[PDB]
Amino acid sequence: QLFSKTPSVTVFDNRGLSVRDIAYRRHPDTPKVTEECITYHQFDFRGFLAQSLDPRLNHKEVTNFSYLTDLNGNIIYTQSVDAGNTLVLNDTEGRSVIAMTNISRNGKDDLSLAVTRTFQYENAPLPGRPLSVTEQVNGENARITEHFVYAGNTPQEKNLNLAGQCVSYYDAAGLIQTDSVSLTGKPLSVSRKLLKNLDDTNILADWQGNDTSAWNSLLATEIYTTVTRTDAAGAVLTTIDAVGNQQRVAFDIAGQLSASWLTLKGGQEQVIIKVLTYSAAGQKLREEGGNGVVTTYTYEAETQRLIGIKTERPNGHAAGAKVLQDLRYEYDPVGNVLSITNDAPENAYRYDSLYQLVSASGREVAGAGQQGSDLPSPLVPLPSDSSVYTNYTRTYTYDSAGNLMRIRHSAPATNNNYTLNITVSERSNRGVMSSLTENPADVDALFTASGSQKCLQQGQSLIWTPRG
Amino acid sequence: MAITTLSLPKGGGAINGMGESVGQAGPDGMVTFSIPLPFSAGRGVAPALSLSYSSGAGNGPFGMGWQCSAMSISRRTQKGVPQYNEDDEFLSPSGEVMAIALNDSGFEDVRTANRLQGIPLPFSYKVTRYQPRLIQDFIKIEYWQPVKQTDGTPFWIIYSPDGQTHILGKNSHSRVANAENPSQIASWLLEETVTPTGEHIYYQYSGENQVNCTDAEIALHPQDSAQRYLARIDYGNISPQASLFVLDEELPNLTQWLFHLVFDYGERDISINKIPTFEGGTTGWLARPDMFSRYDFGIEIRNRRLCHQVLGFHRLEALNDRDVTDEIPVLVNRLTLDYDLNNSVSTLVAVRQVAYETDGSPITQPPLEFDYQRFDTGSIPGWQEMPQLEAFNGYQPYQMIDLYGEGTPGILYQETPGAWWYKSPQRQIGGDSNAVTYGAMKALPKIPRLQEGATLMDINGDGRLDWVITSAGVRGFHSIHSTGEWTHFTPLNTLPTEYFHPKAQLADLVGAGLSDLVLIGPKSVRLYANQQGNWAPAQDVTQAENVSLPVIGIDSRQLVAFADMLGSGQQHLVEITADSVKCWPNMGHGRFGQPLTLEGFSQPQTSFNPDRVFLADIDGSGTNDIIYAHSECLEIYLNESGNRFSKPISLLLPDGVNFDNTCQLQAADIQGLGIASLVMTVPHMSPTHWRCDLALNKPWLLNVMNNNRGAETCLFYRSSAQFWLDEKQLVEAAGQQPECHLPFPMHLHWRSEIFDEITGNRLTQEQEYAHGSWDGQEREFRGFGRLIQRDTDGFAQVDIPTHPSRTVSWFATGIPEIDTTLSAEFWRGDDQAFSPFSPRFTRWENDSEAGSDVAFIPSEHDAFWLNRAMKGQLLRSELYGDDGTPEAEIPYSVTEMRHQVRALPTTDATVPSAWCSTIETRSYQYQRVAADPQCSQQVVIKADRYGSPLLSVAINYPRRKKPEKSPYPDDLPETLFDSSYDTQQQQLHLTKQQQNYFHLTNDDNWLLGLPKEQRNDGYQYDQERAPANGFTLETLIASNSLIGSNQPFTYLGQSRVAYQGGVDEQPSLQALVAYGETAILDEKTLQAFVGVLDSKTRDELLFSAGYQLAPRLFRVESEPDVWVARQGYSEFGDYSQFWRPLSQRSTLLTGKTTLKWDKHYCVVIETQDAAQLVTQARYDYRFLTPYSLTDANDNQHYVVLNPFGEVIASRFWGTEAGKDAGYSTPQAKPFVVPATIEAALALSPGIPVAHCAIFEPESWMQKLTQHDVSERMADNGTLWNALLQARFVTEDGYVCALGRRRWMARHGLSVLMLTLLAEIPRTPPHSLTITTDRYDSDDQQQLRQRILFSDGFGRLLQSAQRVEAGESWQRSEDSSLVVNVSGTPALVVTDNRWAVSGRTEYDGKGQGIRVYQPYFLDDWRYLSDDSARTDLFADTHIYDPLGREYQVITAKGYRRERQYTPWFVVNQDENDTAAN
Repeated sequence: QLFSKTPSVTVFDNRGLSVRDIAYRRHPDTPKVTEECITYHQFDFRGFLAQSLDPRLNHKEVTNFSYLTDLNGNIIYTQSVDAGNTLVLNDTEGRSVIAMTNISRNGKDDLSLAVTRTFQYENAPLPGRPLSVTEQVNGENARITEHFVYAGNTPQEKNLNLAGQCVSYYDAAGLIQTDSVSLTGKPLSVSRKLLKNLDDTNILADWQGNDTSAWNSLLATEIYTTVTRTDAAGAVLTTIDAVGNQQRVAFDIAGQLSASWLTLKGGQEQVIIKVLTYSAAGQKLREEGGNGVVTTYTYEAETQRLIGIKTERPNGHAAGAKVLQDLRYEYDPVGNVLSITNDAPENAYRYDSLYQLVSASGREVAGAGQQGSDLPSPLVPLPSDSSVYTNYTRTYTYDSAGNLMRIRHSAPATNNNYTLNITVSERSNRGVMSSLTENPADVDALFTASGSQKCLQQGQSLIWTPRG
Repeated sequence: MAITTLSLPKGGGAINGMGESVGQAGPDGMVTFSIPLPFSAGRGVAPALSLSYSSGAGNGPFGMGWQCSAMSISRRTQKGVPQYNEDDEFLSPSGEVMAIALNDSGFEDVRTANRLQGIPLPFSYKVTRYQPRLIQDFIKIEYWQPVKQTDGTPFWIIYSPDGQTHILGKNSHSRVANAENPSQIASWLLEETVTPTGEHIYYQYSGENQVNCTDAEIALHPQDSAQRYLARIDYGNISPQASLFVLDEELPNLTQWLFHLVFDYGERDISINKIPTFEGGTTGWLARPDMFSRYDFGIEIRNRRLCHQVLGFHRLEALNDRDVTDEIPVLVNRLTLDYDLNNSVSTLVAVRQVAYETDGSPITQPPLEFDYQRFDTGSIPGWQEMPQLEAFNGYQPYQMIDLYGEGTPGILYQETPGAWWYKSPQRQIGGDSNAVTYGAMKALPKIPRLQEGATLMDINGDGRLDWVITSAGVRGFHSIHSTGEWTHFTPLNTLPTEYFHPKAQLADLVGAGLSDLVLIGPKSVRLYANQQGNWAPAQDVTQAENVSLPVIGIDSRQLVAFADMLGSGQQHLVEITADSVKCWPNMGHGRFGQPLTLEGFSQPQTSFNPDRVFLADIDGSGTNDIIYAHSECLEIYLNESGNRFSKPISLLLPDGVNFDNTCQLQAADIQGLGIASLVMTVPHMSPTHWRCDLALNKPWLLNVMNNNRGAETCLFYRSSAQFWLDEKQLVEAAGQQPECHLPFPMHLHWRSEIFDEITGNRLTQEQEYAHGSWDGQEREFRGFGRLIQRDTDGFAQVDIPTHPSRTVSWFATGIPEIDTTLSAEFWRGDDQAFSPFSPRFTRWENDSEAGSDVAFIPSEHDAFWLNRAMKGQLLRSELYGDDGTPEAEIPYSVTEMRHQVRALPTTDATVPSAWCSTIETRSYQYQRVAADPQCSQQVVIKADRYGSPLLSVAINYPRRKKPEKSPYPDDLPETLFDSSYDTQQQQLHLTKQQQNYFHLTNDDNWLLGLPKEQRNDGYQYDQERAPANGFTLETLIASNSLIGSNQPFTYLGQSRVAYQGGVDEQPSLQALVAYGETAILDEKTLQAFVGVLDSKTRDELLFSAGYQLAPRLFRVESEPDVWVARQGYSEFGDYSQFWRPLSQRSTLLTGKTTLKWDKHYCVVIETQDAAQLVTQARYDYRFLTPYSLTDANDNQHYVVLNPFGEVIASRFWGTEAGKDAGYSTPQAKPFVVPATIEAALALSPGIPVAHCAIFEPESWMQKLTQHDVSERMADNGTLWNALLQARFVTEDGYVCALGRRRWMARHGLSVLMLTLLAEIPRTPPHSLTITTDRYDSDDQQQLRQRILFSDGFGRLLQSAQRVEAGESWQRSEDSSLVVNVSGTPALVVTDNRWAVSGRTEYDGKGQGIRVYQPYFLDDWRYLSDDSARTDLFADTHIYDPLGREYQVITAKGYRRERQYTPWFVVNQDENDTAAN
């Protein structure tokens, strides 16, 4: 097949590290050229990668990364033209101490946008575990985003198996008071309390000063605890979202799931399964939920490539024999799909030699229109019609580097044909559909110093925050 | 790190065995196999010996060929018999001569002394430290002498550089000497040792006695008592002492040691159904069937006791520290050992490990069998004529010797006008390697050959014959090479004798290889004086007048010989009548002992004659055997163990032939058997010659071993002399002049097969070699210059081709005169590879700044010793995979390995001591593509007086210049090869690693190898900077050095340590460490911080991330300090606490552990940490192992182990949000794990244990019983007895592994046997695991019933879980898949369904090729691999010779490709490989 002679290679220095990527990539319908699908990788005298590039930047002669390191040569402060210069910093003992990102491009780059988080620990005699962490607003105030209140070793903490343990992760969105644990180490209950008003968008969830004697102003009335009981196998015996939801489960002679029953809030607990059949691989085979339908699934047993699935209401069902679906599916040597169909009319696919998708023709429902930032109305009721899902073609296109170009389409049943095209940065992954901007160099101005987008789908309001 | 947490046993495992350790070969050719010993580590240090067979080993208590003997200090005797005087010479157990040492000023290491370990001695005393002729490692050694030697004894002390210290010969049992007057000390023996912690081990010897002896032995051997046996080892002293105990008056009681190894020769009941006892009763140790003596130290050396059971004893309640009264130690475990016994030899049939249940039921490991080549003469075949020879003898028509380094002789009829017709053995064309014939003669230019005492021998010991000159006035010889080089005449200040009568000419007893002449007989002893073919004066002595007088030349129907019927190698005097025979004990210098008779012979004495008699040893022991002729037969009498003679064998002569006084018998190795085949001529008819057939092997070589897990060793073994004739023959087919520097015969291991016990796959391994070498002055095997090594796996198939390994290698023989030649042998398809690693030599001096060396050329004498010391050093190797390719001739890779020596002054002025170093490697990697290897070189630059690698470097090299086309296949787009080159290739890279140590070595101390300081720095350079041969060390040490320290390097890093205790961070006596020192940052690595921080925040972040300033090491002139951390903070008591861990820390920034001990500090009983979590454990001191734990929540976790010390069940119980929870306390629910898997297949939910497991390894052999067999044979059990005696069946009634074939051979027995066996398969070693779904607080524990299957070779085979009933495959009673007639699996409902997993077509490298699919099955039994091969889908792993799947094939035939090159690797998938 023309797919032949597309191999991948790796090529090394005399240190023995691969100085480049190699593949051999062909667009199938223009088969004369195989791309220069290869790229630079560069490593220091410590054998640690200093650089690698998009080939499309190489003749442009502009670099893409920075890395900086210690004795023992671990990365410290590091940048790429998409990621921005970024730090997480750690103890001798590897404990985290501080985290920062969102620093500008002149080189005198502005750490007043550092978006800081930093970490706080036990003292002797205790081993030095993290009792807390705080946000710090870059260049400004720190606030204690959490505590991890470690227990003592009272007979109580023994009983609860909380000896030394975080009995109180006071946290963003409030507290989880870890308040019982098993001899099997599994937790047995924890009072998830929200904030004093969790739908208050601005109460801190930050835990400054002495103790919760203050933060009672900030933890919820919503004491939506969870409670748990456990098998010696560690599988759940029962668990209960203390607002009133609860669960139970049971298993076969070996350990596969055989049944479960799940209490909705304060209700009875009821089984989910009517009939069960797995494959010997433990994958499914023939099941009937409380739904009462026969469904079955059929696969390459060597690989579980599902060749198809069928569903009917069975003969003798409460609503009698009725086939509901019969899907069939097709696959390549490595196992990429190529087509699917169903009955109760077909769809089919193409890929680069890279397996980078290029085509996805099929059938799609009339009247849905060309896709926007929307969900249409459903067709209601469910069409018994043979046709309203009219046949169509759709296709994909992609950069030399890891970026898309376009989706391109025809709806010949309605002539509703169109193409989607992406504007993208001269120099980064920053890029969007060309009607936001057509300019592939204006487009890069639109993103934060951490490379998140400055504004929403069409410029609407958005704020990014700590934890990113 | 900190001292380990309280830790559970594994809680799991797999079925596996032990002793699985057959060794690889080497240029010595003396293949050997070793096994470790199944006994404890004590508290952490314990006796660490290990047993071995060797092809080259003699007899012992281990039986013939085996070895586990520990060590002693002893004389040489290859130099002949000891004087028992000052001028005798003595040897390390390291195998090297032990000179006296020299000081700085080149004076001896000696003094009078009056303390040791500061212990002021009970006397004035005298001491001398000692030095070997060769150092590998720098142990300090001293001899000890009373100032008046008669006052008690001298003795010996040992100081290893690691401080490990040992003593020899305080006590009689710790000594060996003349039993009559021990002033003739043979040896001093190891007796005790102390650890730096003041642990100890002691080593008992038992002396000889008359137990189980009898009248004949009593009459003959009233001298045995000096013999010794290693009867017990003991360890775990009741209380510490860092000095030796035996400094004391006398060693404390038996109770004061806690672990013991005990050795027994059949005293306690060998029955499997009796556990032995620490006390042995009074049955008394047996004496071997095949008893004999040695003589070689000039004394009686009777050899009698062989062990059969070895016993591990634990003083349990003292180990518990609980009780001490009558704490008779438990027999922890019993190694059991079984031998074949014969009138002349015994050696192991088998061994097995055993332990015991508390009810005393044994439990067993699989046995381990052996079968060395048994000499037998029921074997012996008939005669054949010798067309090759048929008339060339019969008095004068024969002449013979090997001259041409042959190992077997040329015939050479040769006279005064002598023909010199060197008719010599050549390989027959065709047939096997063993086929041989005698070809053309060759006369040669040669000596006067007349009237000279002109005769055959090498007399000087030269490996070259010395054709004798002794005529009227004229004396000397001419020496003849293997080349036929008749050297010029040799006058030598020879001092030959009068030869007055040639009668009674002595030869041997002077010493092996240096034979010398003494006319002698009754009442007097003339003396030799030959050294290496020169002489001192001869002398007169006599042996004592009571000794019987051997006497020569009286023809009165009798014979004499200098011949070793005793097989010592000393060709003892024997006198031989038709009725009586007598042999004199060798006493070497001037003497023999009173002679012993031998028995087992007579003839009708009135019918007898002298001669008609022949004397060759034929049993291969050395004990010369006897033949008589008879009117139509030969009578062959074989020597019982060197003591008596078997019933004579009656051999019919060839038909119609009768032997008579014309006829001449002889024995010589016709076929390359390595022992003499039979030979004769009857000079009656024109044809005259015959051989007789004998055997196909040299006897007593191990030949095969097995484990009852189903292992084998198909040992194959070949004459090195045949090898020489082959090397000769093939290089003469190459027309080259041959000259193997080994003339000397021995028979060596050669090849083996191994087999897949279940799949019937197999593998071949081959050992091959060239340039045989021997010492032309010392008579010593100098190795082979080249080795060649080869192998293949092989398979039952189905497409996969095997590709034989081939590799070639070179080793120093220490003889330039051939060592030079190997340079021809190196493959040079590659070309730009650099000059051969050239061996080099140096000497240390005490220069200022702590000394130096000069590399130098010493004398050629010195070089003799240098090269001999280098002998065996592995020089080079070159390695390939075999195929029809134009790269079969190209190796995957090649290596050469430079060696360098320091020569050393000595009290021996004749030669220096020396030591050697493998100072470099260089290593070219081709992937069998010759165009352009990657290569690297690694080198040591600097070292101390004790050779530490004070500086070293390593180098990688830039790529070769851009070639014009790809050598690789055109499958790659040319864009690959033409882009395969980069600026990054243009680069050389060079590590420097430099370091220095401490050396606490004054006075008593000898502490060496003490880590201290290290730094590394790096360079990179332009490819245009290096020389075309590459840089050598000798190059870049020069002042011009391109890498000169003025060049700006990269400082790679440093490291350091601080020792604790009172030596200023330098080591204390135990060298305990205060902390490890751990760098972080400097003005080079700050740049990340420079990107972000001010000075204050920078400094803060160092101090907060845990770092401090410290000095920078190997400081260069301008170099600032560096930021670092430090680690490991830990503390210990003294010896009174055995310096056990008290409390230990990783870092000051984090918590510290504290650890709590039993009274003996045997184990940490408890621990608590920084967070104060106290932890409990309790231990079974059978195995010193924790059966119990508790956490700080009071959660118990608990385990039990079998008496073999292996986990068998577990549970946990504790608290649960404050309720009590878990399983019961065990004593609250004492419980029985099912005894059998068939029982466990019906276990119930709710057992009080979280898990258990059950096992059957020995199931690989079928089990039988007396009643089972009697229900066929109805003798009701005497057959069962006979079979057990015959080792067909084990004592526990299994069929014995070799037994299976052993019996159907020895007694033929048939399907009569198969009746007991056939439908019970060999059942793979297997086990069932169980774990319980819930604590026994809930009875509805779902039962996780999973079986598993293992071997000794890949270990786990497969495993399966019981699963819910339904459609499944079915296994046949014949283990097949049950099939429909069309072969479809019997895919039908089963109740007993299994999910079956992990099966695959395993391989001998350890993987598997065909990864089989899993499935459902009905059965816990193993299904047939034949059916699996027929039916079951699997991808094929196409491993390369490096074991790397260059390809995989899917079960559906699509493929994944790869190929590897030194510079790059190509890869392809199932869609892309579809080029077909």
